[PDB]
Amino acid sequence: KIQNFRVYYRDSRNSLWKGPAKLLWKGEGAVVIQDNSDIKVVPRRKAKIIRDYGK
Amino acid sequence: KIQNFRVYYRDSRNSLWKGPAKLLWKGEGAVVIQDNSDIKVVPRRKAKIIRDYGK
Repeated sequence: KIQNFRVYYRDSRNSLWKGPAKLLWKGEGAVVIQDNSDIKVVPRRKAKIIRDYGK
Repeated sequence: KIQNFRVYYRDSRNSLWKGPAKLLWKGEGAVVIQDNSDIKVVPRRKAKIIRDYGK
C-alpha cells in the first residue's frame, strides 16, 4: 500500500535484524509479517515498523 | 462482537481439527489465530471460520 510500511525484525536464533518485511497485521502483542514468502509472527518488542515520514 | 467468530483449524503437529480459536486476521492466503495463548498462522484451506446462526 501507499503507507509503504517496512518491518525490520529479530529472530530468536541470532540477535540480528532481518528485513525489510511486509507488515500484514499488528495486535495481541505481536506483529505478523511476510519475508521471502514466509509469514512470521514476531513479538512487538522485536519489530521495528518503519515508514517514509516525508510523503 | 455478537457474531462470535471462532476458528477450527488443522496444524502441522497433528492431523486433525483443533479449536475453538480466536480469529485475529485473514489475508495472504492465511488465517492468523490464537489458541491457548499461542498465535498461529494456518493456510485458508485449513481454517473453518464459524459464527452463531441461531441467535
